[PDB]
Amino acid sequence: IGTYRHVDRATGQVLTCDKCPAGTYVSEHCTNTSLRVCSSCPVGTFTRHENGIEKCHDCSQPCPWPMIEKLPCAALTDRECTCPPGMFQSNATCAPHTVCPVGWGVRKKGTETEDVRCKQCARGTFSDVPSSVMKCKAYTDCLSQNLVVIKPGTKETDNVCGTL
Amino acid sequence: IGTYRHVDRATGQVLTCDKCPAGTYVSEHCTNTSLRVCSSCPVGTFTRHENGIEKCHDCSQPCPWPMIEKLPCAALTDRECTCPPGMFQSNATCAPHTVCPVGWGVRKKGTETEDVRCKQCARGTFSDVPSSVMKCKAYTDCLSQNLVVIKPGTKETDNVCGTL
Repeated sequence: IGTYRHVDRATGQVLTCDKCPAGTYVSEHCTNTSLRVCSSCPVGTFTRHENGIEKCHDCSQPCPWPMIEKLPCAALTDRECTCPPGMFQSNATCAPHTVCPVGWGVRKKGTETEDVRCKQCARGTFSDVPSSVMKCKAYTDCLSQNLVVIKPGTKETDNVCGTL
Repeated sequence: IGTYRHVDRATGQVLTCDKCPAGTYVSEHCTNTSLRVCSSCPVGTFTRHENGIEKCHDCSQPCPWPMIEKLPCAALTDRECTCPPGMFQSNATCAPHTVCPVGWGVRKKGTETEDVRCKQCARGTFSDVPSSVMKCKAYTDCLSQNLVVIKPGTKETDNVCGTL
């Protein structure tokens, strides 16, 4: 563990103290005859690193709804806000992901910062449900089924399998 | 930040959650539609690493006097006990460092785990004070003083400088 220089008030000696680990701060510095003392950051404050500071940093304002915490205000961390799942940030705040219509699917999964990206189902695939998440699904393999295609599929439906 | 697998109670789905940073634990696991939630370890408990556990570890018993804390019980750390300064651990507990008598000095500085190690002042050095800390000091250089040695030194005293 690291260390820091401190000027001792009574003696004006420059001491070398041990740092305090993250999530704590130095509640009394070392002197010529005792070690420094660490205390945990009180609720509402944080330190990210091993430090020698005398007060913990203050946690940012609470997350504006509809936003939510992906990290909390804790000893070692500032709170960190994100759009909840199924939403994504645009400008001001959060908007819900695109819902890919029947006949399309997700090409690029949506994130907390990018919307979802849809593409029309390519031939041989189809998608039968609106969803901001599902990929186009391959048709059922009628061949490797010991069967044949009774009805062809479409971008919206599987092909239907059987015989005669 | 890392992640862990969790089996969702209602659905028996195996989810992938984000881990919680050190000093927090997971107060509610992620589900198919919400992110996991971290809480800071309550006073008296700790987590050393980014984890996915549901309760923080318990902090060890307080330090037996004469011993003192070199790290505290905090979110990210277990308390860690040491002999106070000027003492060192032997067997049971703590004993004070050897005090090097006049005419000796410290060869090896004492630690919280090793005693101090003394050697008789070598010729040209001396030490005039009992101390569990000070090294043998070189005599004053009478030559580079524009002066001469009126009295020789000893292992206990400097030489005394002047003229005639």
